[PDB]
Amino acid sequence: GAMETLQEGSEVKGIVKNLTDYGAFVDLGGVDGLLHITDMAWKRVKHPSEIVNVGDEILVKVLKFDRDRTRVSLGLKQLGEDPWVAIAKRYPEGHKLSGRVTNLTDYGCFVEIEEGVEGLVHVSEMDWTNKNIHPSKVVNVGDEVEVMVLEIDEERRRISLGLKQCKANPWQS
Repeated sequence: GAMETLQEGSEVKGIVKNLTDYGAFVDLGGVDGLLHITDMAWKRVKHPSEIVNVGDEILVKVLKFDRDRTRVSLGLKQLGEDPWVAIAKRYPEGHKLSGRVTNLTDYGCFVEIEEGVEGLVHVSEMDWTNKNIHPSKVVNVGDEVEVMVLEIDEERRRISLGLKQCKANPWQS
């Protein structure tokens, strides 16, 4: 059960016998496969020990291969379906969703939609008064709020939301 008959996209279990700061190494039973840290999950994994430890037998998917057959690339997120690929069918543009500001910038506010999904609201569509108003005047990190889908880039892995879509119209009293 190794490079012997394995081919990209195949699913095989291996033993994580080594953990580096850029990835890890799995034993396919006579050959080591490099699992890049960024392939341990859909999120931003910082260390492989977070997801898997030495001497553990997990089910990885072959992503790539070395020059001819020798070494291989493994993954630990392709074993499931990424939430962003279906994000378009879950909640496309126009859908109302409740997020929470996790980060604040000078050009907008970042809002986490869910575990692994984080969108961004531009200063232009977060208030009605200005276009470049500081997002701190509108919201703060930790404030749970509602937003509407404006643009999702599943490829660039970045999401766009609108806050004003959940705000009150000034021409009403």
